[PDB]
Parts: sequence; C-alpha cells; structure tokens
Amino acid sequence: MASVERDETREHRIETEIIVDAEDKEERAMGWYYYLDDTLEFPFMGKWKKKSRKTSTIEEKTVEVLGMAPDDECLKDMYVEVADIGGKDDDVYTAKLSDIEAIDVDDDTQEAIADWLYWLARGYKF
Ligand SMILES: [Ca+2]
Ligand SMILES: [Ca+2]
Repeated sequence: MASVERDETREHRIETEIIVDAEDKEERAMGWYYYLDDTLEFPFMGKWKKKSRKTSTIEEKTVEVLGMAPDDECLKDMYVEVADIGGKDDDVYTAKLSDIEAIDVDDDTQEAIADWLYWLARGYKF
C-alpha cells in the first residue's frame, strides 16, 4: 500500500478499462501490457534508473526505448527494449518499465509511465 493517488479516478479507470475482466495473473499482466503499449508512443528517450547492485539505490543509464518487450515477457512484469545512448549506441537490451523514466516525451506516454510507477509504489495487484 502507498498513498500514490490523486483521487480514486485512477483506480476506477484501471478497473473499468485496463483490468475489467482480468484477475487471473496472465490476464492482469496482459491488460496492463495492452493499454500501456497503446498509450505509449514509442520510440522515446528515457533514463534507465536501474536499481543498484549495491543497495536499493539507483544506477542511472541514458537509453533510447524502442518498444515494450514481447507479450511472452510482459506476462511476468512490464518490460521495454532499450539501447544505450551513453556509449554503445549500436546494441540493445531489455529493462523493466518499473526501472524506466521517460525524457522529453508527450503527455500520454509520460502519464502511462508515472501511473505504472504509482502501481509499483502501491505494491501491485497481480
Ligand atoms: Ca477472468
Ligand atoms: Ca501505441
């Protein structure tokens, strides 16, 4: 639980659109995956604020975000394909959406990310 709520409007829009028929874990994951992709307008630039290896601290890296991972990944958690801008600029990886923040993106893309970060802080429902 966390108080990451402007009002119960978010909970009701999750309930009446994203997960309305979903409660089996695969459906919960797919409901989130479908509406998050559709809201996000990839490609976009972001910071991979990777949870550190040392502690609950952050090891940031600057990345280009190509798209959400396959549905085969997105059954377990929200994930995104990413390419390192910092040095490689020629190779690709995958990151949790839970460890990404967008940079200079449109409002709808940024809202999907912020809303997912609220769900992350809330402690999930699947
Ligand atoms: Ca069901
Ligand atoms: Ca889309």
